[PDB]
This record gives sequence, structure tokens and C-alpha cells, in this order.
Amino acid sequence: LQRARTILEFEKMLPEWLRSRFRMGELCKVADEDFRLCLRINEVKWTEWKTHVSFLNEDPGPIRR
Amino acid sequence: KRLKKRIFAAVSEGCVEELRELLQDLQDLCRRRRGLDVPDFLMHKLTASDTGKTCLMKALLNINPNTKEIVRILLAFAEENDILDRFINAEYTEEAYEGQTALNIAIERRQGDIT
Repeated sequence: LQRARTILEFEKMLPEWLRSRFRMGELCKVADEDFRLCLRINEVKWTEWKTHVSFLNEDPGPIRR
Repeated sequence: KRLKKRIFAAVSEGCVEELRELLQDLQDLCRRRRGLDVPDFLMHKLTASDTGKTCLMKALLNINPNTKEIVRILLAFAEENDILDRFINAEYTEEAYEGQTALNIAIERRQGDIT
């Protein structure tokens, strides 16, 4: 919490144009018009062995190219 | 008439009627050019120009509670023009996750029955 207490204050005393792009930006949603909302990528492990209905892509690890 | 985009749609949903109309159409177009590329041109109409992905690879991407009939008629089309061995044992050739036949997906999709 205390290092979290610090880190925002540095950003608060950073009025630049925010070059530190901390995120995947404007990565498209499933909604056909809503291709907005910057996102995140994370990793999960072995549980709940099943078929997966919902997906977004043709399963690469990073983005293509 | 971008039939590839039509049939990649048509397996993504999984309408067997729409698939069959695509199946009747492309076979009818195949009979018009009965020259030398009767295994080759039909394969290229199934082959993705980027990724090497066939319809069958696209098929095993989206699971569907109709897909057993879908693959069955699809393979019946593959046996119809004698392309099945070239078709089934075709692999991912876009050198990212390469060498992946769709058979890989079938175990990964936990569908051992149709596998």
C-alpha cells in the first residue's frame, strides 16, 4: 500500500502527455461499433478442464506480425 | 463472389443449409474449369492465402452443436473430388504456430468422438 501510496503521486507530479503507455490501447471489443476500451493480457493455469466456447482470436501468443 | 469469406462465415455460424449451398456452388464452378488444376484450384479455394488455414481448421476453431454433420458433409465433399489426403493432412504453414494440422485442434477441443 505504501509503495502504491507513492507511485500515484509521481504520476500526479507528472503533467506530461503521458508517454509511459502502461497498457494495450483501444483494443477492440466484441461489440461491432465498440472497438474501444484499452485492455490487459494475463495468464491462468490448470483447473476446470472443458471446451471453451467464447474466444476472440485464432490463438496466437502475442499479436500477429 | 468471395465464396471463401462466405463459407468461413457459414462454418463460423454453422448453418448446414447455407454450407450446402456454398458446397453446391463451388462444385458447380469446379465442373466449369475441368482442366488440369482439378485438385489444385479447389484446394486454393479452400486455402487461406495468408495462413494456410482451410475451412476445416476454421471449423474446429468455433465449436457448435451442429458440427458433427458439418464436418461429415465437408469430408464427403473432400472425397468427392479426391483431395482428402491433401486436405486432411494439411498443416499450418504461416510459420508462427507451424505444422499444425487441424487434428491438433480436435484433441485440444476435447472432441475425441469426431476425432
